Order: sequence, then C-alpha cells, then structure tokens
Amino acid sequence: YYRFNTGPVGKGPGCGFWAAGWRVWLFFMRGITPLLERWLGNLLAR
Amino acid sequence: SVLDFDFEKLCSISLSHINAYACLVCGKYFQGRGLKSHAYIHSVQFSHHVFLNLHTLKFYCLPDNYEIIDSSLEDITYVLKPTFTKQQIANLDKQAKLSRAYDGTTYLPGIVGLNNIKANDYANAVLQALSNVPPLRNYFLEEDNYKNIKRPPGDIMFLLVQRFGELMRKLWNPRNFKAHVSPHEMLQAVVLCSKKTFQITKQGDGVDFLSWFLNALHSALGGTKKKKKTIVTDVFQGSMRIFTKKLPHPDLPAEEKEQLLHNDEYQETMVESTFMYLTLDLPTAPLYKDEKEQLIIPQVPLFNILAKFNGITEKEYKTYKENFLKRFQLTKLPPYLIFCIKRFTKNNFFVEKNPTIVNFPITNVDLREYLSEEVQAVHKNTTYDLIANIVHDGKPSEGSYRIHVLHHGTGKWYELQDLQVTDILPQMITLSEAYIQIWKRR
Amino acid sequence: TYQRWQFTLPMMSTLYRLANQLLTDLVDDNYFYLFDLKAFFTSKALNMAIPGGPKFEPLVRDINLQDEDWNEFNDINKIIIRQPIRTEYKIAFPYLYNNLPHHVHLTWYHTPNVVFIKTEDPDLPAFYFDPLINPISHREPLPDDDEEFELPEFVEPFLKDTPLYTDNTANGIALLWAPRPFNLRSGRTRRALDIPLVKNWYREHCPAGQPVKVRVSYQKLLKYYVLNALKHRPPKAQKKRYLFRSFKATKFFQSTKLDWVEVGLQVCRQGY
Amino acid sequence: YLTEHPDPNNENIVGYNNKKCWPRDARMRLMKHDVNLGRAVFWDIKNRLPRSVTTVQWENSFVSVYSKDNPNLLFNMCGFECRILPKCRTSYEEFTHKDGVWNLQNEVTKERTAQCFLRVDDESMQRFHNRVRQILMASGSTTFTKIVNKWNTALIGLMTYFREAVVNTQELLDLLVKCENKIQTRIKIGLNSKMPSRFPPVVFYTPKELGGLGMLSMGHVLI
Amino acid sequence: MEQTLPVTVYEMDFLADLMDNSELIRNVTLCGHLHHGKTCFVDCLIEQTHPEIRKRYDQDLCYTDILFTEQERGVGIKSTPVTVVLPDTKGKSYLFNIMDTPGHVNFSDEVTAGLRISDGVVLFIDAAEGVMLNTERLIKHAVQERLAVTVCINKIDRLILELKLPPTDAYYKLRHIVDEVNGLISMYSTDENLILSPLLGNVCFSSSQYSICFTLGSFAKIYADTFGDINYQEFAKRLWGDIYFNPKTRKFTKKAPTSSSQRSFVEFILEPLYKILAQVVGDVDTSLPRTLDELGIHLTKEELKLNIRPLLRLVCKKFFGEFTGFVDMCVQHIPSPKVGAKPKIEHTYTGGVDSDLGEAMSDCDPDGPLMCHTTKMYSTDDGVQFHAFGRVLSGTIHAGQPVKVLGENYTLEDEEDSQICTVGRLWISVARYHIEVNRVPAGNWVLIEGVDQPIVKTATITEPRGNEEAQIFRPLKFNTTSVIKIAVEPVNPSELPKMLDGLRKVNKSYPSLTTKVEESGEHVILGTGELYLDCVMHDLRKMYSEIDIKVADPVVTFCETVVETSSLKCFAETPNKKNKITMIAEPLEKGLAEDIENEVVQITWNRKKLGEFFQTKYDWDLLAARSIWAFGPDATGPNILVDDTLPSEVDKALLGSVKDSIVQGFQWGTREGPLCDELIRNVKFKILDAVVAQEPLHRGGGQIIPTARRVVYSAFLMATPRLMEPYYFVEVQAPADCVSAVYTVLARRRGHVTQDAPIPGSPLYTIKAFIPAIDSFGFETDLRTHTQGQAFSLSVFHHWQIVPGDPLDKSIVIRPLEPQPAPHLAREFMIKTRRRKGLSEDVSISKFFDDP
Amino acid sequence: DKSKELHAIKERYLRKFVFEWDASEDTSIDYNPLYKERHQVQLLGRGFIAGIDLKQQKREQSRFYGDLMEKRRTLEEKEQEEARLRKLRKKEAKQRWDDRH
RNA sequence: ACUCUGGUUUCUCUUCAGAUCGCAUAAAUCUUUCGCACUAAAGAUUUCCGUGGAGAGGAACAACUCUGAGU
Ligand SMILES: O=P(O)(O)O[C@H]1[C@@H](OP(=O)(O)O)[C@@H](OP(=O)(O)O)[C@@H](OP(=O)(O)O)[C@@H](OP(=O)(O)O)[C@H]1OP(=O)(O)O
Repeated sequence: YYRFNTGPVGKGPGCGFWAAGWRVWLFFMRGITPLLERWLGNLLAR
Repeated sequence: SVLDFDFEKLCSISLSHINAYACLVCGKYFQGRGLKSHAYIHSVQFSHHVFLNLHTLKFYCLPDNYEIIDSSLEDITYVLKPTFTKQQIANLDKQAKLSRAYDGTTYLPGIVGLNNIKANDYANAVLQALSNVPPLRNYFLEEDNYKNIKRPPGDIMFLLVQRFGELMRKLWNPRNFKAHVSPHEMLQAVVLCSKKTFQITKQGDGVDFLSWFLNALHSALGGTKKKKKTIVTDVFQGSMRIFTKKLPHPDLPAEEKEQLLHNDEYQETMVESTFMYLTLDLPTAPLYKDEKEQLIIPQVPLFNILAKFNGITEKEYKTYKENFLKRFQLTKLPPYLIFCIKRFTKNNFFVEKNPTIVNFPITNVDLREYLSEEVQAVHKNTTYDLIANIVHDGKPSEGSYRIHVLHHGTGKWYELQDLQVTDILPQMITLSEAYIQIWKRR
Repeated sequence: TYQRWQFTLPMMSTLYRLANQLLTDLVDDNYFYLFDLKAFFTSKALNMAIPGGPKFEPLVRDINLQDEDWNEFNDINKIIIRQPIRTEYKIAFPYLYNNLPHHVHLTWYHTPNVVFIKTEDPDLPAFYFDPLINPISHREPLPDDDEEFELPEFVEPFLKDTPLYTDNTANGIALLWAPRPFNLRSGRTRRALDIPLVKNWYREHCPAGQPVKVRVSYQKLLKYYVLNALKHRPPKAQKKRYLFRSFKATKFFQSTKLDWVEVGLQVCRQGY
Repeated sequence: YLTEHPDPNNENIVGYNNKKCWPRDARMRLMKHDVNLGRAVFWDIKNRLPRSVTTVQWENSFVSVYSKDNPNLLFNMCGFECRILPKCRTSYEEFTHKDGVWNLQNEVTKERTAQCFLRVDDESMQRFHNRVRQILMASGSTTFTKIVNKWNTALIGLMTYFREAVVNTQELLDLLVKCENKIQTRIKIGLNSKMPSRFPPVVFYTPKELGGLGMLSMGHVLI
Repeated sequence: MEQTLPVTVYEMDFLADLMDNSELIRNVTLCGHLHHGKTCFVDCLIEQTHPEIRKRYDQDLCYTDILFTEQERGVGIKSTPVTVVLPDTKGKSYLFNIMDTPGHVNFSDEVTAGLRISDGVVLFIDAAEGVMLNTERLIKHAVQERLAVTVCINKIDRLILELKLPPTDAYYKLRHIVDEVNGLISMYSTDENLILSPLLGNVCFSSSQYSICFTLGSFAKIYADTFGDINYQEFAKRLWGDIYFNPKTRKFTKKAPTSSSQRSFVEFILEPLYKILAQVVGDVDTSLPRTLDELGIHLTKEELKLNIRPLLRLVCKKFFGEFTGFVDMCVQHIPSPKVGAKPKIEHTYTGGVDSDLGEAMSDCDPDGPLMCHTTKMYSTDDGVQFHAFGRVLSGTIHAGQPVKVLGENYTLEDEEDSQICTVGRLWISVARYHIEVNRVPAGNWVLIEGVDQPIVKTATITEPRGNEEAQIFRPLKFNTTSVIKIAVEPVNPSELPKMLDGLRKVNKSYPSLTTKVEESGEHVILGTGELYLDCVMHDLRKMYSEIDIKVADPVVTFCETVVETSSLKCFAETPNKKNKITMIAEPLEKGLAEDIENEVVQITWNRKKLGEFFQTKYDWDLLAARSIWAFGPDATGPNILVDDTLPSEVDKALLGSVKDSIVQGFQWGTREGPLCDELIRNVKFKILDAVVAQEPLHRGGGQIIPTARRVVYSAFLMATPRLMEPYYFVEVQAPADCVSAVYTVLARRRGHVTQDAPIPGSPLYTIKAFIPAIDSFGFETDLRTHTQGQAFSLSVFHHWQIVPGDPLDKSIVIRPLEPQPAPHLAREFMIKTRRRKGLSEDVSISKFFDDP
Repeated sequence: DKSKELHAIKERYLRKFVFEWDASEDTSIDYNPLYKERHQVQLLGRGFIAGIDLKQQKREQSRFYGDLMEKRRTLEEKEQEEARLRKLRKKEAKQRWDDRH
C-alpha cells in the first residue's frame, strides 16, 4: 500500500499487487498440507 | 621469604618467556639481563638490585650488569632448580631428620601439601598419591630420564610429562624455601592437555583423573615409537587374564540354550589384557539394620572384596541383548598394584555413593589366593602392603578428597589434606572409606 | 519442460526496461552497509538492535548490570568517554566493541564503489564523457621520428572495421550493473511462488518519512527474513519419489486439460 | 595470605561476596588490594579457630573493606543490611533525612561524621514473604477474621522490627503491597465466588469492633 | 623429497633448480591501496601457474586470502607470500617471490614486513580511483625503503565499461595517474633515474577481473604474433605518448598529423580493447563470432554461452595469453637478488656493507656464511606452532641444520639474546599449499620451522661456530605509529595463563602489535586503527586462546609535551649526596622534532655532519650545537639532550664519566614521562650544570640514573606541560553529491576537513580531513551510515597536537559518563590516564623535586 | 535527546489474537542526529527507489546533481538535453491527451 | 577443405546428493530456556513444498549444421 499508493493514486481499494500475500499463503498451505492430509487419512481407515 | 618459583616463568611487563630474569629483592620476574631491557628498568626504578636468570641460574646485579658469585645463595638456585644426585635419589628410604623449610616450619620431604586452587582437590590428591611411589618419584627426579624423549615437535601432551616432573622434584626438595608446593603449573598443564576435562574450576572423579593421568604419562613417556615399556607401564601396570564367557539366553528352553552353549555362541575365551587399575567393586549397602553392627555403616573385608577378580568368582555383565557372564583371573601382578574401589554409582534417579567400609589390613596381604593357577609359582613375591590411600569423604556433590599415605623412612601413615598435613593412626586408616589405593608388592 | 531460459542481450535489456520500476536501481551493495543478512544475524546473536532492523529474544541470557561490582577492568571512573558507542558501532566491529561476542558473524568490508554512469538519453554515444564524471585536467620522453620506425603496410589495428560504439553497446554495458535476474543472460525457470517480487524493497532501508505502522511492518518483515535465514538447514537427500507421478501411474486416475477457473470450481465442489 | 595461598592468576576476586541488595555504587567495588585484604582477613580468622571444633566457611561469610578504593563499609547485623557511608566520601550530597537513612553523628564533636544507610536484609524479606505465602496457603477453612488477624500480626511484627528500614527497601514496600493484595483476594474469594470488581476497603479495613476484618495494611489505599 | 603438490605448468624439480640460481629470483611485493586488485591479480597469476585451480564465475578465487578473517571480512588481513615460476615476454622462465600485502591503512605493518624480504615493489593503482591515501603512503614508504618500484594500473575494465570514458579521455586519465605517481615519487626520491613511464617499460596495464594484463612490449608482441616481422621493442618505444601515427607515411609523427589522429596508445591499445569489450558486453549475440574470428580466438558453443562477465574474462585470457608483460617489466626494473644485494646490505643489514661479513653478504654467494633474515612469523593451521618466514641473504639453510637465531636485540657486545636452535622441515613459499624442500639457496624465501621459540618480532638466523663478528639485521621501521590502546582481561580469571600465552602468540603474529602489562595489571595491547584491533581480537579469542576475553573501551595513547620554558633551575642530587645534577628544560624548535623522527637528523653521523645540520637547518648556535649528548627516549626520539655545562665549573672528563649514566637516565625519563606515564615529545632537556664526585663507587653507577630520571621529570614538570593526542588523517572518498554529509559527519568529532577535491575522471570526490584519534572511534561507521553506505574512509596518525586544556588543572571537575567539554579535556585525559594506569592520582610540580 | 543521549551513555556504561503489530514494537528511535537524518541514496541524479511513483520520486529530488548537470554540460549538450526533455514532455502530453472523461 | 562413435525433445523408474540441494521457505514432535508461549528463542527430529547428479527403459523427429575425434 504505502509504496504503490503514492502520487496521483492516493488511498483507495484499487491496489491489485497480490503476489506477496499469495506467496505467503501458498507457503503456509504447503506447510499445513502434511498434517491435514494425515488427519484426513486417519479419519478414513478400514 | 618472598621468592616463590612455582608459577609460570614469565616477565612482569614483557609477558615473554625468553631471556627471563627474576628479581631476588622485588619478588616478581622480569625480562632481559642488561640495559634498555625490562629488568634493568625495574631494578633502577624499584632499587631492587639483585636478579637471577631463570635459565642461566646465575645471580647478577642487573643495574651494574656484574654477575655475583656467592655460594651462600645456592639455596635459591636449589629451590628454583631442584636436582637430585645419583645417590641422593636412592636414599629416600633413609629419611631420618625432618627437613625444615626456610620459613618457620619443620617438615618431611614427600609429605607436602598442594594448594587447592578452586576445586583442584581430586587432581592434587591423585598427584600427591602417585608421587609417593618410589619408582615414579625416582624416574621423575632425574630430568635426564625424560629430557631426551623423542616427542613430536607439534605436541602439547609432552607438557604433562614435563610439568609433572617439576612438581615431583619440588615436592621432594629437602631444602625448599617454603613448606608447600603449588600445583598451579601442573594442574594448568593437565587442564590444557585434557580438552576441557578435569579442570581446576570444577572438581572431577579421582579414579577418572588417575586413569587419565596414567594413560597420558604412558603415552608421553614413550617417544617416536610404540615403546609400551614405559616407566609408568612397568611400575604400575600388570597383566590380567579374563577367562570370560557369555550366556546364551534367559528366555530360551533347554535345547535352544544348549545349542548356543555348544555352538561357541556361549563359549569361554581368554582375552588377557593389561590391568593398570583393578576396579575392585564394593557391594551395595543392604539398606537395612541387623542385630549386630552397633554402627549402621556396613563393613566389608578386603579379601572378600578382592576375591571377585579370582578365577572362581564369576561376574555377569548386562550387555545389550546378552548376558555376558564373565570371570577374571590375574595373570601377572604389577610391582605397585593400584586398586580403585568404585564407591560411587548412579541410581535410577540420582547418583549415590556406597558408604560400605573396606576392612583392608595395611601391614601385609597376598593376592596369591586369587592369582591364576597357571603361573601361581612364577610370581616369587606376593606379600603386598598398601602404600597410599585416597579417600573422598563428604557428600557426592559437595565432597572433600583426602589422601592417607604411608610415608617411607619412618612408619607413620600421615593423612594429608589439600594444604594440611596431619598424623593418622594406622587403625584409623582402615576406618575411612577408601576410594583409590596403591599397594607396594615388596 | 521449461528448464533453461537463455535470451539475447537486447531481449534482456528490453525486459529490464519494462521492469525497472520494480527494481531498486542499485549499483554497489555497499549501500546496505550494516543492513545485510550477516549484519542482522550478528545483531540478533549479540542481543542488540540495528535501528533500521529487527530485534529478537536474546540467544543467551544476559546478566544484569549490577551482576558485576566495579571490577578493576570495569570501573566507570576510568573509561574516557568521547562518543557513546551505539549498537551500530558494535554490530559493525563485533570483536572490538562487544565483550563475549559468542557466535557473532562478521560483515564484509566496503566493496569498491560502483562508479557506473547510468545512461539517460539514447541519442548520446555509448562511450562518451558524461557531465557527471569529473573533468580530467589535460596537464613523456617520446623518441624522435628521425629513426626508421616504419610499420608494414599490412599492420593495422585489430578492430579497425569494428566500431567503438553500437546500438546495443550502451544497453549491454548497462546490464552489467543490474538486479541479479537482469545481470545474468541464462537462467533456470524457477517456480512462480519462489520468486518474491517485493523482497528487495523490504531488504533495503525503509523509505524516509514513513509512518510508524509502515516502519513496524518493515521491521517485522526483516525479522521474518532473518528467522528464515538463520534457520536455513540445507535440505536432506530424498529418494526423489513424485507423489503426483505416482498417482498418475495409479490406474484410478485420469488425465485431461481444463481452465483454472473450471478446475477451481470443481475443486470447490469436491471439497464441499 | 599470598605466601600461604598464592593466586598468580588474580583469581581471588572471582569469589568475593558482594551484597546484591545495595546498588553497584555503594558495594565493596572489588578492588585489587581490597579483595586480597578481605580474603587475608577471612583466612586469618578461619586459621585461628580450629576446623575440628567449628569452622567459619569462606563462602557463607562476608568480609567487606573500606579504603581509598572502597568508600562504603557495608555490614549486615540483626537482619538489617546496613551500609555506612562516611561524609568524607559522601561530600556534595546534602542530608535529606528520609525514613530509611540513619544519621550517625560523632561522639565528642556531636557532628554528623557519617550516614549509616539502612535497609531490610533480603533474608528477612524472604522470611516475611514465606510467612505470608504459608498464611495464605494454610488458611483453608479458617474464618476470614483469623486470616486477617494472622496478617495483621505478621505486618505488625515486620513493621515494628524494621521500624525505619521498611521505607528505604522499596522492594519490601512492594512485597507488602503484593501480600496485602493477595490477602484481600483470598478474603474476596472466600466471600464472593466470582471476582468482585473493586470490593470496598470497608469490608476489609473496618475494625473488629465495628464488625470488619480489622486489617492493618501499609498500602496507599485511598478512601 | 616424496612431497605432494598441486599440478603446475612448471616442474617442482625445475622450480628448485631455478631457485638454486642466484640471479633469476624476483623478490617483489604487490603493494597497493585497499581493494585495488592485488589479491585478484595474484589469483590470476596462480590460475595461470596452477591449471587445476580455477576461478568461480561469481565468487573470485581468492587464493591469497588464507586466513578466515580475510576470507569473510573482505579486506586483506596479512601478507600471503607466494613463490612461483612464471614465464616472461621473451620466453625465459623466472621464479617470483611474490608477497601479496594488504591495502588497508591500518594493516600497513604487513607491507613494512614484506619490503624487508623483497628487492622491489610493484605498486598497484586502480584506474577508476587513481591514487589513494594507501597508494601514496605505500609509495612513500617503498621509496624511503630504497627498493625498486614498478607502478601498474589495474581495474581498467571500470573505465572501459562502468565509467565509459572515450579512449582519448582514458589515455588522459592514465597519463594524469602516471604523472601524479611520478610527482609523488620525486618528492621523496633521490636519484633522478627513479622514473616511471610506459615508455620507460616500468608500467603495466592490467585488469584482474578479466585477466587483461599487458604492457607496451607485450601488446606490441601481440601485434607481432598477429602480423609478423615487427620490431616489438622499437615499435613499442613509439606506441605510447602524445605522438600520433600517420598511415600515409607508415610512420609515427611527433607532431600530430591530419588534425584527427589520436595518440599512438589510444589508437592501438585502447581502441581494440574498447572494441572487444563492447562486442563482448554489449553485442555478444550479434557480432561475437565475427570479432572472435578477426581477433583469431575460437570459443566452443559451451564457452560462448556463459554469462557476460565470465565470457569476457575467458575472451581476454585467450587474447592476451599469459601475463608475460608483468614478468618482463619486473625483470627489467626489479633487479636480481645478487644485483640488489648491496643496496639491501647497506640499508637494512647492520654492521656495514664495507665490513668483511658485509662484503660476503653483498656477494650474495650461497657458498658463504649463513646470514638469513626472517621478517614475519606465520602460524600453523592448528595454531600451536609458529613458522618463521624470511629470505636468505647468504648461505643455504637446510633442514636439520643447527642454527643460532639472533633475536631482535642480539647485539655484538651482549649476545645474551641468542638462542642456538636446530631448524628443520622447511617448505617453499606457496600460497594455499606449501611445498617442502631440503635446502634453501641464498635469495629464495624460506619458511623455517623451529626457530620460532626466540623469534618474537624479527630475527636473523646465523651459523653457529663461525661468523663470530656478526650483527643483527636492523629492526623494522614502520610507516605509521600505533596510538590506540585497549585493555583486555579474561571473563574467567582462571584461564589467565591461556589468554596471556595467546597474547604472546598474537604479538608474535602481528609485527607492529605492542603488548605490555602496566603497574595496574591491565593487559594493554596497542594497534594502528580500529579494524586492526577487531582482527586482533577475532584471532585472539577464536584461534590462539579459545577462551572468552573482555575488552575495555578503546583509547588513544597520549603523549606529554612542554609549552613554556623551564620555570626555574632544578637541583637534583644522587643518593648519598655525592652528585648534584641540574637540568633546564625547553621546548624543541618547530620542525626539529619531525626532522629527528624522520631520521633526517641522524645522531649516528659524526660530529661534523650533525653540527652542520643543526647550525644550518635548525639555526642553533655553532657552540650550542656542538654539545649534543643523546636523542631522548629512542635512537630516533623527539627529545634532545644537550650538555650545557659551563666548562669553567664542570670538568669535561668528569662529566663524561657520568655521560653514559646521564644519557641512559634521560632516555628512561623521556620513555616514561612525568605527567601520565607516557612518552615525552618535542622537548629539549639541557643539563645546565652538575656536581660529580671522584670515585665511581660514590659517583655514578646506580645513583646517577635515578637522579637523572628525577631531574628529567622535574624539568619536564616545572615547565608548563600539556598533554598531546594523536590526530589521524582521514581521506573519505565520497560522491560529490554527498561531500556535504561528509563535512557534517566530521563536524561532530572535533575534526576539520583539511581539503575537498573531486577525483579526476571519477564522479566521486576525495575529501581529506584530520580527526583526532581520541574521538575518532567509530567515525567510519558514522560516515558510512549517515551517507547510507556511499562513503568509505581510512585513517593514519599524521601528527600530534596539544590537548585543548591544561593537564595540571585541579579546578576542573570530571564525570563518569558525561563527555568532558572542549576546555576540560587535558585535565580529564591526564586524570583518567593516571587512574587507568593505576599511578598516583596527583602529580604536583613538587612531587619528584629534591626539596620535598 | 541530549538528556536521552546522556542516559543512553550511562546505560551502556551500566490469549489475545493481536492482528496488527502495535507501533510499540518498532525500532529506529535514535538519539543521535547523524544516524536519524541520514542522506538518502541519490543514485547520481539518475536513479531512485523502486515501487514509488517515478514522477513523485523525480520531483522530490535533492537538485544537487541537477545543478551540476546544468552548470557543467556543454551548450550543444544543453541543447540536446532540452530536445530530449521536450520529447519526454510531448510523450507525457500524449499520455495526458489520451485521458478524458 | 577427408571422414567419425556422437541428435535433441519428452515420459517413467531406481539410486545418490550438507551444493545457497531452493538467490525460495513452511509444518509437526521432543528437548533446554525464562513462563504464570501465535504473540519465543535455542538444539534436534520428521513429513511435505521441488530440485539437481547419474543410470535404466520408453516415443517423437535430426542425421552430421555443430563440435570432439579418425587427418
Ligand atoms: O493503521 P494503518 O497502517 O495506518 O492503516 C489503517 C488500518 O489499519 P489498523 O487496522 O491498524 O487501523 C487499515 O490498514 P492496515 O494497516 O489494516 O492494512 C486501513 O486499511 P484497510 O482497512 O484497507 O487494511 C487503513 O490503511 P490505509 O490507509 O493504508 O488503507 C488505515 O489507515 P489510517 O489509520 O491511516 O486511516
């Protein structure tokens, strides 16, 4: 925000630079995946 | 009175070990032996106009650079560099007159205290006990016996063989300026040559320290070869023939057990090794009173304690996934047997020290009743007598290490603290729970 | 497979021109002095705080000031004070301005300044003395020509035909000093998630006059980066088994191709 | 002492016992001559009495010196950690007679030759905290009046013994406030099951004759 | 030998045979300013010499930075000498005893060590940055050291690609650099033959980043290989300078024809380089093959697919081949050890060249007495043993030989400093992998192993049982003086012996490092700057003494100084009242202190020369100048002892009987100082009169020296004294847009910006200042932090200045944590020094006086 | 500041899901002015930071490099620079010409 | 300038990899650390996120441009 929203483009909802948050949540999902997968596999046994 | 040449031989300001020259008036040690050197400046400034070179062993007037010649000063040189004559190194048993120090304290050579620099009690005791043995004391009292040792140039372990010799020579000085010697140099060398183990800050196990020192001395006495016939290896190391075996299995029937008993899976083998120290294990306290034994300290006879090493007495080892039921046998006895009773063990949640007493007669004893039958008559002499005992009194965590040593020359078995020398009755020697004992086979 | 990406110099120049807005336009890494990964690691390990950087819990518990009592080498009445040694002056020379600097990674000394006069107008020639460069003051026992130092008629400079400038010459010399992806000319196609487009902005010093919230956000990002860097245990040697390829080998899976929107809707329905 | 126990590594100061209660400015300062002289005095005292009968350990004891490098002579008598600071070294520091300070004047001149700053010894504060903790824990089924009486007795003893030093030791005042808060919380729990939002001090501090708990507290509980 | 060495173009047996030759060894040091390119140039030399060792694409293969501190800190820490065999331009193969010294101003000690074990210096100048403070300092030191110099220009790639100056402007910048170097040389040179120029063949143009080393002769030979039948020497004699080439006449015209013909150098040398660098770095994909075919180089598809910078390095290495030009220039300028033996013996070797032993050493005959000399003492990998390093001036040191290692003070009269040792197992001077050897012929550099026991700083190994009339090589004289002091103590005093052993080892390791223990028991160790001491601690606490050590705040070694004349006549008497000396103190005439300290006014000369140099330059009276006694604290000291005794009252012979004692006492006093126990500078103590008894038992001996010291202290205290502090010249190189910030930063450190100026050809200016060292701690961090990491600075103790206040001022109070103001500095400095040193806190004018 | 500097010198001598990191946990409060107001990274008057508006970044320049450029450039160089600036302004106007409502 | 083993792409499997295996960055368990641990550090372990090396097999289209080699 504080970088893009400068000059003619002031404060607003038009900031569409989402790669950083996407990367952070992708890393979080990749880390979380083994635990959730193990839980789901344990749930469906026999 | 102020001359103490026990610590490191360095300069006051220069902090260099080359061309040192201690001051015979100012007490401290400086460097140089002439003008524009630290010694001349220290002599001019402090008016201390008498200096002796720690290497040249000559007394010179440093401000005037005129070497002095007075035989009355030979005491300072003797205290700085204690040299034992060829015959004087063998008259240690003829110690009749008490050696009075330059201070106001009569004493006897060998019975001297090593200052307890922090928790140096274990190392000080081990050193004062190992110095009692006439073999090692005589070997270390002659610098020629170790000066020409071919050690690698880039080795630090050679300091242990060199520093221990200086301590042994100082502790046997008949005309020492003081009545005690500081183990600072030897203990510092031991700390440096042990990889942060057995330092002077935190006390260590006496048995472990003795074992490490003996191994270092054996590996340092030999030089540029695998010469196992070291002075330490010849004076305090013997041969034990462990006719050891193993058990097949506790959870197997008769057939499966006999199969391994016959297929050499539970066979008896002779693995004879060199037993430098015989860890005679004391039995655990019963932790229960009885009708007898008005004192609640469980006594134990030495003969029963030492009979475990005999051939008949079998011992079990709880090895991983096996019942190693072994049995030892002393093939050959060393001239000075060293026994270290492991009076401290580790419990399931702590580390307790067994308080059982070792009823060991300190006059005469023979191990021929526990020796190997093969060479029983080969060892002509078997009447061994205890020479020195080191007892670790007190709690395991906070404990004191006292040494009860039987002095030669006289017959009194003096008990020595860190810096206090007392007299102990022979019957009282067998009372304190001993930890490490060294006996002479006579 | 998209494993190698080697483009020509003009292509990389055009890519850098189309992306110079997101690039920090730096030349010498010396502009990040006492603000690099090593500096942050040394600050964290010394229980100090670089003002422009983050701060974490001490690695080793530090005793209080009163734990020592006016030691001969710790007497305040003997130290001459001229300027207070800040945390920067300690994180810069850890071995001289920090007692017991256990596990203190040193930082690289100043690399020579990259004096690269960046181009500003394509019209100007490639190797031209720009006004930014300070002028050189034009103020040799040269032998006389009376001798017979005559060269053969075939002797010529090696690149007489090759010009001293070119259309791509100035642009090519520009790419020498550039962010790493622009600096290289042949690379491997990294993963999309593995290419942070904003890391260099956070790594640099915070912009001047930023609000307290922005400064705190930058400090937190630096803390996260330093934590992910100090814990960079190298990966272990796996057997290289591909779960996706394994499921593909399984007879209970089919293969097709569909738009990401349709696949996302199908995945949402499947999750529901 | 050096002849009978040399320390060429200057390790005598590695173990000298200083008082962590007083600030670093007033403590022994651990000098070169000071530490060695203190160790020498401790040894000479220990070397007099035989160790067989009774020995004064060099660890649990305390030898403090005052000299050119140590301006404050610190002592700990009768559970009152004091620190005498002579006016010869306390110059350029006016005399503000706070409760904690104890102006020790001269004998003949009757002038203030020093100032014996006093403070409750940490052992006494630890004992008081242990007593308060035991009273709170061993309250059990005892009536609130009994707990209040026990707390009042403890506070009366603490304040009457350390009459002056209870003010200088700001740690002691904080401990007293914490103990009073803990006792009030225990009483409130005994009365109200939940946490009472600012229960009035009238319930606690009212005298026994009027029906209150009769709590004697040294806190700043403004009515 | 049964040794093991990395594969090399030459042969180990061939290298040993070449070493056996006495007139083919190049003893050179690659002196150069910080980050000039010296280490990378040695790396290129090694890469050519060692085929296996190659440079990584990104990280340069620093094969001359062995120490971890130099490996990570970036700046070179110590000199890693390398002795390797490399070919020349003609084709003959030499061996080079190179020594890659560091460029940091603080680490000038290693440079000073290198010169005493070398015959010539190869100065390194960065093309983009020109001459720097370290470059000028190294030039001055080398020329003062009386050694050959061969300036070379590196980092030309910066001009060709970063700065992008036109070829004519490039030649202008190079000519300005050479002119500045020559002018700096002539400021201190003596013989006019010491000139440097590409026309004279004492200049090389290199680029370590891409292996673009060449010269006029080598590049003319490149033309010769490309064309053929070209006289390389005569043509290269016309390839440089203002002369222009005329194609019509096929001759080079002194007067420039056609009104558009650039200089010969730009026309032939710069143009092609520009063209090839532009093609490689700007138009590789399009016109790479055509240019390569024109130049003749062929590169495979893999080699031409590299990144721009490694590809440029490969192309330049193919084009220029070996570094023949550098070797040719070194052979031309830097003489052989036999040729340069006489200058070395005359300069550094003591005992005189004309002496019999001096003549034998000057002969440089391996079949002669062994009189080697070890400058630096290197440390083994384990850090336990030390390996002394030096070059044999004569004889042939061999393994297992018994030697007599004369120490740094093993004089002839008092040989007590000698220590007869047995050197053995010595290797050759390789950089990253030493190679063993059986013997060491006279001229090569030998890394002995075993003579390190008495070798503290510098020593000369001699031959026992022979050469009984021998002297010890003169101790090193460093460029600058150490002024920073830092007390260090172990955190746990139990490990003090380990820390002091490590301190002795690190004192041996660093040449200029000074260590001592004061009366307060502090373990003070000196040092040139700040990064110097940081490296000292990073080695002390992690390499030699692995314990943790606590270091106090850095300080500056203050020096005493008298301002006014002696207040009155001080009558000091020796004990027993047999002698009564009297000395009157007076400050020395301005400039005379710096003249004595620069060894210009050498008391070693005879009476006539010293008298003339004192009566003429110093304007001293012809009778006053004829009664000098000594030279204050040291041989080159800022104090002068003058025998001002009136002959009508004092017998000359009787005074001479106490002359030695008086001189020794004066030296001791000037070394000690009466105010803060510090060296007294810029004083002229004159013995006004003296009473001397007859018998030596009553007069002199142990009584005159203490009386002399007391009289000196009383004289230096009676005259109004003043403490002095070191002022370190700082040359901050910053962009002209940031010079204002550089001036602002130096404002808050009591230092004035002496001179600001832009760098000719470079956008970055070079601001020069003089910040006092006392408040200069951390100044580099502030300068590089207030400028956002765009300015770097160095420091060197230029001179000393009087403290703003008065030391003997009892009316000024102090503070434990508040910096004393400007007028309250001298008294605060004196009190804090006397407290840190543990001396008495009061030094009155009647402290050492006779009456009290 | 000054009192803070002296106090710092003396010092050197001797549950709840918080969403937004509070400003209390921030750094860079330096007493010294030299380490608080430091000269920015002016890339020789030809570069600036990333992300920020290029027009805004160039507008807020220090003008120190611009003064040297306008007082050192040659007359022909000045004319070429003026032509380039005119071309850039024309390009901006063309961008401004495409904006309408 | 004559000839010559030598094509790349792509799919799959095995095995090795402490190299910044990756110019990116998570998760979980234990252990030590002060709590009274999203808001916390340290040490270890493990699983994912996906790689590089080599080998083996497979199907598409290049057959010598290329380069190394046999002149
Ligand atoms: O606190 P700031 O960083 O100044 O930002 C706050 C607010 O944050 P808080 O929740 O902490 O008040 C939001 O910004 P975030 O910090 O949450 O991103 C909000 O924007 P959103 O609700 O869209 O997130 C807006 O920030 P901005 O002005 O950048 O849109 C607002 O700013 P102000 O408090 O300055 O009005």
